[PDB]
Amino acid sequence: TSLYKGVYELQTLELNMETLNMTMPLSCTKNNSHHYIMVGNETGLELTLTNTSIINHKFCNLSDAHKKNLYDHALMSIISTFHLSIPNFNQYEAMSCDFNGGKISVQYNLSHHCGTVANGVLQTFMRMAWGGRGNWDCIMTSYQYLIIQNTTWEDHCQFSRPSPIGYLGLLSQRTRDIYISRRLL
Amino acid sequence: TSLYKGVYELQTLELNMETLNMTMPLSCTKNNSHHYIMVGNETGLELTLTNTSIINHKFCNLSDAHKKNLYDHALMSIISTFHLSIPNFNQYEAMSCDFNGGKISVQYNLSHHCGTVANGVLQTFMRMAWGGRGNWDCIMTSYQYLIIQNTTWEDHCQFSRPSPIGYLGLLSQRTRDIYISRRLL
Amino acid sequence: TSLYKGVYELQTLELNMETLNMTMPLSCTKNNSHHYIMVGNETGLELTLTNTSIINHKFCNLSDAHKKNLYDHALMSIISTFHLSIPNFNQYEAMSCDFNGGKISVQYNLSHHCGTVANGVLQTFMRMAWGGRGNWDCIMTSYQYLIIQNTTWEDHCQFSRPSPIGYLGLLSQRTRDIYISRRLL
Amino acid sequence: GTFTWTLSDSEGKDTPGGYCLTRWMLIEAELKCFGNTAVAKCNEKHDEEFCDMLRLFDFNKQAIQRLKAEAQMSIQLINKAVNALINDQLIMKNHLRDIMGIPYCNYSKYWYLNHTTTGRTSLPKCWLVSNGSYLNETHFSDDIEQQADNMITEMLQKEY
Amino acid sequence: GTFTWTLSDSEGKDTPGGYCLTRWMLIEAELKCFGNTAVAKCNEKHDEEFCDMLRLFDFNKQAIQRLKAEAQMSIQLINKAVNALINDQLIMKNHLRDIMGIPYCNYSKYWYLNHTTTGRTSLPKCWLVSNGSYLNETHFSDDIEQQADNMITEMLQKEY
Amino acid sequence: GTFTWTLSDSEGKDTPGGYCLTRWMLIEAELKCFGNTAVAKCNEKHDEEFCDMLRLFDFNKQAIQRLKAEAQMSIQLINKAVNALINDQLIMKNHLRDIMGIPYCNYSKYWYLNHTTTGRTSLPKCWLVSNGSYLNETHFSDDIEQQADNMITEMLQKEY
Ligand SMILES: O=C(O)[C@H]1O[C@@H](O[C@@H]2[C@@H](O)[C@@H](O[C@@H]3[C@@H](O)[C@H](O[C@@H]4[C@@H](O)[C@@H](O[C@@H]5[C@@H](O)[C@H](O[C@@H]6[C@@H](O)[C@@H](O[C@@H]7[C@@H](O)[C@H](O[C@@H]8[C@@H](O)[C@@H](O[C@@H]9[C@@H](O)[C@H](O[C@@H]%10[C@@H](O)[C@@H](O[C@@H]%11[C@@H](O)[C@H](O[C@@H]%12[C@@H](O)[C@@H](O)OC[C@H]%12O)O[C@H](C(=O)O)[C@H]%11O)OC[C@H]%10O)O[C@H](C(=O)O)[C@H]9O)OC[C@H]8O)O[C@H](C(=O)O)[C@H]7O)OC[C@H]6O)O[C@H](C(=O)O)[C@H]5O)OC[C@H]4O)O[C@H](C(=O)O)[C@H]3O)OC[C@H]2O)[C@H](O)[C@@H](O[C@H]2OC[C@@H](O)[C@H](O)[C@H]2O)[C@@H]1O
Ligand SMILES: *[C@@H]1O[C@H](CO)[C@@H](O[C@@H]2O[C@H](CO)[C@@H](O)[C@H](O)[C@H]2NC(C)=O)[C@H](O)[C@H]1NC(C)=O
Ligand SMILES: *[C@@H]1O[C@H](CO)[C@@H](O[C@@H]2O[C@H](CO)[C@@H](O)[C@H](O)[C@H]2NC(C)=O)[C@H](O)[C@H]1NC(C)=O
Ligand SMILES: *[C@@H]1O[C@H](CO)[C@@H](O[C@@H]2O[C@H](CO)[C@@H](O)[C@H](O)[C@H]2NC(C)=O)[C@H](O)[C@H]1NC(C)=O
Ligand SMILES: *[C@@H]1O[C@H](CO)[C@@H](O[C@@H]2O[C@H](CO)[C@@H](O)[C@H](O)[C@H]2NC(C)=O)[C@H](O)[C@H]1NC(C)=O
Ligand SMILES: *[C@@H]1O[C@H](CO)[C@@H](O[C@@H]2O[C@H](CO)[C@@H](O)[C@H](O)[C@H]2NC(C)=O)[C@H](O)[C@H]1NC(C)=O
Ligand SMILES: *[C@@H]1O[C@H](CO)[C@@H](O[C@@H]2O[C@H](CO)[C@@H](O)[C@H](O)[C@H]2NC(C)=O)[C@H](O)[C@H]1NC(C)=O
Ligand SMILES: *[C@@H]1O[C@H](CO)[C@@H](O[C@@H]2O[C@H](CO)[C@@H](O)[C@H](O)[C@H]2NC(C)=O)[C@H](O)[C@H]1NC(C)=O
Ligand SMILES: *[C@@H]1O[C@H](CO)[C@@H](O[C@@H]2O[C@H](CO)[C@@H](O)[C@H](O)[C@H]2NC(C)=O)[C@H](O)[C@H]1NC(C)=O
Ligand SMILES: *[C@@H]1O[C@H](CO)[C@@H](O[C@@H]2O[C@H](CO)[C@@H](O)[C@H](O)[C@H]2NC(C)=O)[C@H](O)[C@H]1NC(C)=O
Ligand SMILES: *[C@@H]1O[C@H](CO)[C@@H](O)[C@H](O)[C@H]1NC(C)=O
Ligand SMILES: *[C@@H]1O[C@H](CO)[C@@H](O)[C@H](O)[C@H]1NC(C)=O
Ligand SMILES: *[C@@H]1O[C@H](CO)[C@@H](O)[C@H](O)[C@H]1NC(C)=O
Ligand SMILES: *[C@@H]1O[C@H](CO)[C@@H](O)[C@H](O)[C@H]1NC(C)=O
Ligand SMILES: *[C@@H]1O[C@H](CO)[C@@H](O)[C@H](O)[C@H]1NC(C)=O
Ligand SMILES: *[C@@H]1O[C@H](CO)[C@@H](O)[C@H](O)[C@H]1NC(C)=O
Ligand SMILES: *[C@@H]1O[C@H](CO)[C@@H](O)[C@H](O)[C@H]1NC(C)=O
Ligand SMILES: *[C@@H]1O[C@H](CO)[C@@H](O)[C@H](O)[C@H]1NC(C)=O
Ligand SMILES: *[C@@H]1O[C@H](CO)[C@@H](O)[C@H](O)[C@H]1NC(C)=O
Ligand SMILES: *[C@@H]1O[C@H](CO)[C@@H](O)[C@H](O)[C@H]1NC(C)=O
Ligand SMILES: *[C@@H]1O[C@H](CO)[C@@H](O)[C@H](O)[C@H]1NC(C)=O
Ligand SMILES: *[C@@H]1O[C@H](CO)[C@@H](O)[C@H](O)[C@H]1NC(C)=O
Repeated sequence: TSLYKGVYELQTLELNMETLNMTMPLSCTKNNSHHYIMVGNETGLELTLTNTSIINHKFCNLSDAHKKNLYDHALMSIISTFHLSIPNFNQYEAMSCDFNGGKISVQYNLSHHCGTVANGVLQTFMRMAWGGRGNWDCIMTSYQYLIIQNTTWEDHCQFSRPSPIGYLGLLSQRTRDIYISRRLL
Repeated sequence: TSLYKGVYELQTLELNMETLNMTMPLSCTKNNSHHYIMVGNETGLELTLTNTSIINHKFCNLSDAHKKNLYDHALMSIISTFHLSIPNFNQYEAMSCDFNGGKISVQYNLSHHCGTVANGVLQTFMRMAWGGRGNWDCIMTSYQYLIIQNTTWEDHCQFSRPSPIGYLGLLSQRTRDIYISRRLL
Repeated sequence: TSLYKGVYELQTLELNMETLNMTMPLSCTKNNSHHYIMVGNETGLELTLTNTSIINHKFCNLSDAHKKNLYDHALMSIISTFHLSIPNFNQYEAMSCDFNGGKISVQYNLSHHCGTVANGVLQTFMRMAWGGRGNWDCIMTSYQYLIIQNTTWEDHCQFSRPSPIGYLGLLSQRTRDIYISRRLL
Repeated sequence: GTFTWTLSDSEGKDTPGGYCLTRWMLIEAELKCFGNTAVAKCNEKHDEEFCDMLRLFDFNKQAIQRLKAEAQMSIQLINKAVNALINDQLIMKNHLRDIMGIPYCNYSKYWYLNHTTTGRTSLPKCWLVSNGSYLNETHFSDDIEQQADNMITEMLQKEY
Repeated sequence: GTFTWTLSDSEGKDTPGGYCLTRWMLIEAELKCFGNTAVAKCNEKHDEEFCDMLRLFDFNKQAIQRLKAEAQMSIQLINKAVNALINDQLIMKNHLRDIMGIPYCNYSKYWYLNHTTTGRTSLPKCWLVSNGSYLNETHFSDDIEQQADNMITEMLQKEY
Repeated sequence: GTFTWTLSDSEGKDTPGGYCLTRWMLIEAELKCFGNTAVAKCNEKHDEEFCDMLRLFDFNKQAIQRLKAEAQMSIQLINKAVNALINDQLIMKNHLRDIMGIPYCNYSKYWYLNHTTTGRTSLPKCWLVSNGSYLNETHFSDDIEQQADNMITEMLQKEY
């Protein structure tokens, strides 16, 4: 097929990353709009770019979630890494959360010229999923909202192979581009 | 004694780490339950695993301590590194602090299956001291409490040689495994 | 001129760092007391060591600045890096801020023996500017105050060549020497 | 800092010190063994992606055999060891190449030059993906002959 | 981790693979071309300052030609890539040398030994500044002969 | 990034460029001098523990002689320079080996192969501790002959 020089051959590898389901979360997507992160073989999360909002309240009850430790620690760490890698995040009105019962729900409002929270939030989306008219490090999408939410595990990511690299890379940049909101911190 | 090949000899080194007392804090322990960190030749800290609590209030008056800068900066930085390396710390009820007069007192409640603050707190203990039935990256001890407190300097760590490596390694992982408690941060 | 061995010559380079004005902020100073940081070819900041205070209120309205996103993101990130690299910062009374209209104003009170916020603040000053009787890693200056403030771009730094290395190095140490002010964080 | 993890001994008769990938690891390709040279190549290199992946594989294998799965995830190990297993900014470099519009690493397919007669391999490197598709083998043929020349030179130098 | 950025191809006929600095880059010194050896020297070195600077230069050039300036700064790229372009603690080492009172790197002037006949160069290294002034060439003459010996040894070894 | 600190000149006649440990440094063993080769070995290595320790020793010596003790600690220097003196994830690797249950580095005892006739030394490496005790010299004898072979090969190659 692909023979180079006289004997070297372009044999390729397709690493089955499901073998890392027991230690690392894997990212894969279905139709370029439904991205997914699966941790273990029992739980995962939806990442849906859509015009429909499941949440109509501007709250994120994080300290209430930590008070009642009834959630999965892996998922909360995943979303913590996701939220600490958002470049120059400064508008807290956009983010909305739901954690009742241990469910993981996070909605983002991508409403807007550039220098918008939508820019950085899409940036960290493609930092994580690696699946995807904007220029000069500014990206715009017709989708008004994005939803992250808890789900069971299936094989519903035909479009993309599962990979952990998105989360491992996102761990690097957490708290890197954060703004100061208090002097003492 | 230990001769290899024909001329090479297994001569060994026992580095006197007290020579680094003027720049680096040194960790050494006495009876596998009293661990110590000595900074300089004048001040150090107790690390005692015990069933007795010296503190009966669930406070940590950190901003009050910073307001009245009457403490030793080295000790506060030591405990700051210790508290920022606790993996996935999420229950703030456990930690208790006392700083009146510049004294450094920190107590930890190791009450509990796994996924408990005791697991991560023992993890960072053996990250620091390097002196020590739990499995699968979960560790349990019969000791209910642990105490860190100010003390003078003596030679009371027969069990373990003093070494700085615990603190230098702990500096690496600070803020690495932290949970998000606010959107803006 | 400077000939070594028989043919090697000490030819020197003077890198014109203005060619990096479009991606990196450049640091240069005028009279050893007026330091500057220029980002782009349109905006920069004053760093003046002086006995005169432009600000007489002990506030830093950071969350108000993030609410009304009318400022330049580059300048806010610059000052964020500057404030997260201040070693062992513990006295918040000193720092004062003004952000009305997008203007960047930060004043520091260098009032005081050592172990003072002035020590670390001068340390990070010479971390950034690299332009400059104190001993044993303690530095004192007769100047009571320092001012950072917005300005346009000119060539007013005869004393020092513009360089980006101060900010790139300051990015390394951000959040490294920070004190814990809350258990959860 | 840099990575410090070392590869666990692999139960491959042909390759004593080199990580050998089993049937489960490689999709629909049974078992292949790489050798000690290819895996040990990046004990100084910070610009290779596949050997970081096999370090992740070996860390997972160690964590499974020598701890207990317990059916619930322990993210603690991976969050602590991620900087000790893989390079931290190689993913940044590939993200930047992706943003700019040059072909970037997929991190799923890796290509290598299997020496047919002897069975040696270069350390596999990422198959570039661009424009929403894999690059044609013609496009990076030059890189292929680059690696071929590298392999020949390294082998000849080490043999002497 | 460490730096992972690679130098973009430079349009210099004499130096195909080595970053060549144009007129704008060098103050009042027109254009000079370095070569592939000098620029590739620090693909393993973490203790050189000038090649980190030329990596910054090449990153800026890529960001300008292949994106749009838009007249407003994008600090995102530099904040993401700073660890992928330059070493993170070399600046720390020079800050420490400065605090202690030994001559530290300026990061503005760099000196190198231009071979007059052939035009090769050592990788330029920082001209030490102390006491508020540049060190006299007599003071670090020993370092100059150090680099001269290094260049001769490296060249002779590579040629053979 | 990686470490960038360089070893200060040591007042040892036998070893001009190699860090020599004085009486105070070594418990009950007077003074030993290592040499330039052993100390300079890890200017590229990130997997050695003892030379990081002697870099800590040299940093302490510099901080004492060229600053003032003042009788109160300055943690600023060590917190700034820790990444410039030692590797940041080697301690992580030894912590992981400890958790898994394989012998881990103590960081107190280090063993080396002193050449009796000539006085050369390998760079000392950590004496493995396990199960709450030091490993018997029989257990890691294989590693000892590994280092012996390494020393012989390196010496013969460098001499030629
Ligand atoms: O998120 C986010 O991010 C965002 O959000 C948004 O919204 C919101 C939401 O979110 C929600 O929230 C909620 C909440 O509520 C919650 O919380 C909580 C949590 O956290 C938790 O907690 C816990 C607890 O509980 C426990 O216990 C405790 C104990 O511990 C103790 O403690 C203590 C303490 O208390 C203390 O403290 C303090 C200190 O710190 C200090 O302070 C100081 C001061 O003094 C100063 O001064 C200040 C100033 O600053 C000022 O301010 C200002 C203002 O005013 C302004 O405004 C203005 C107006 O007025 C007009 O004029 O218009 C204009 C404008 O501008 O602004 C500015 C700015 O911008 O910034 C500012 O500045 O005045 C005031 C004063 O105060 O300052 C300083 C500094 O800066 O630094 C400071 O420092 O001293 C005092 C004291 O008090 O401390 C102590 C010591 O000593 O240490 C301690 O002891 O006791 C208490 C208890 O409790 O603990 C724990 C631990 O530890 O950890 C904790 O954790 O849990 C509970 C809860 O409650 O959370 C939740 C969740 O998450 O889930 C949530 O839901 O809702 C609400 C809303 O709002 C917001 O908005 C934001 O914020 C922002 O904006 C606003 C403003 O105001 C602020 O500031 C900012 O931040 C956010 O961000
Ligand atoms: C997650 O990965 C693990 C290990 O790679 C899979 O576990 C194996 O599953 C097969 C399925 O029949 C069993 O025969 C093996 O005994 C399992 N091995 C171990 C070590 O558990 C698991 O199947 C994967 N999850 C899913 C949903 O496929
Ligand atoms: C998402 O953001 C958009 C725009 O910021 C919000 O739409 C605004 O809603 C308010 C409240 O009804 C109106 O007064 C504005 O005129 C709307 N602006 C636009 C441009 O539509 C929208 O409400 C946000 N989503 C949610 C769930 O609150
Ligand atoms: C997050 O916390 C807020 C705190 O106010 C919750 O808002 C309260 O919700 C209860 C629920 O019945 C109401 O009775 C209160 O009146 C609400 N507070 C106010 C000020 O109106 C909010 O519900 C929490 N988030 C979720 C998802 O429950
Ligand atoms: C801490 O270490 C320092 C230096 O390693 C020790 O200082 C020496 O102490 C001896 C004791 O007699 C003196 O003779 C030396 O003059 C001291 N040298 C210096 C540079 O100070 C100190 O003793 C150690 N602390 C303790 C408690 O032993
Ligand atoms: C340390 O934690 C234990 C358990 O979480 C605490 O013991 C509880 O104390 C409360 C208050 O009296 C009782 O209502 C519970 O029944 C106790 N539970 C158990 C399991 O003992 C203990 O009080 C904590 N220590 C301190 C100092 O508060
Ligand atoms: C930490 O701060 C809290 C703030 O409430 C202190 O609690 C107060 O202590 C004073 C001391 O006399 C009492 O008069 C107050 O009534 C207490 N507050 C409340 C709400 O009851 C606490 O004492 C501080 N910690 C320490 C160790 O002093
Ligand atoms: C900032 O740097 C840029 C690029 O190094 C300079 O842009 C050039 O400016 C000259 C001035 O006449 C023009 O001829 C070029 O066409 C410009 N090139 C580009 C790519 O923009 C700019 O001048 C510098 N800023 C200032 C204030 O001098
Ligand atoms: C900067 O700090 C100095 C000293 O901390 C402040 O001067 C003090 O001001 C208060 C208020 O008038 C007096 O009660 C003190 O006696 C002053 N002390 C000294 C040493 O002068 C000064 O006010 C601060 N600057 C600002 C703008 O508040
Ligand atoms: C930062 O926030 C504080 C919040 O109190 C502002 O202080 C208020 O300023 C307004 C302005 O007219 C006054 O009406 C209020 O009375 C002030 N608050 C108090 C408690 O007195 C402060 O002005 C803000 N900073 C700036 C520069 O505006
Ligand atoms: C997940 O994997 C474990 C380990 O093989 C297995 O015991 C468990 O049944 C799996 N989960 C499901 C839902 O099959
Ligand atoms: C979401 O809204 C946008 C603009 O309102 C428009 O493209 C369309 O209605 C939705 N987007 C898509 C992709 O359907
Ligand atoms: C790698 O290529 C495969 C080809 O099918 C694709 O499914 C996958 O999404 C690609 N990887 C990424 C991260 O996009
Ligand atoms: C600590 O060491 C210093 C420096 O040698 C010395 O002056 C001081 O007396 C020592 N402290 C005590 C309590 O001996
Ligand atoms: C602390 O309590 C535990 C359980 O209550 C028990 O082992 C003992 O009373 C104490 N532990 C030790 C080591 O004495
Ligand atoms: C190293 O071995 C000695 C032997 O006595 C022991 O005291 C010390 O605790 C060991 N080091 C650590 C970190 O446990
Ligand atoms: C800054 O540089 C850009 C790019 O060359 C140029 O268009 C702009 O006019 C410059 N700004 C000023 C104030 O000249
Ligand atoms: C600022 O005040 C100091 C002390 O009050 C004094 O040196 C002088 O008045 C001012 N400093 C300078 C450099 O003028
Ligand atoms: C480098 O030397 C020049 C010589 O004029 C000087 O202007 C500049 O300030 C020096 N660099 C630094 C960082 O001080
Ligand atoms: C790759 O080759 C196929 C035919 O084998 C062709 O259809 C495709 O367009 C090529 N890719 C590009 C980017 O041109
Ligand atoms: C460097 O040489 C000049 C004369 O060329 C002399 O004036 C100056 O003092 C010298 N520098 C030092 C630090 O002595
Ligand atoms: C090491 O050897 C001693 C005898 O010299 C023996 O008692 C001890 O059990 C040995 N260690 C182990 C782990 O078996």
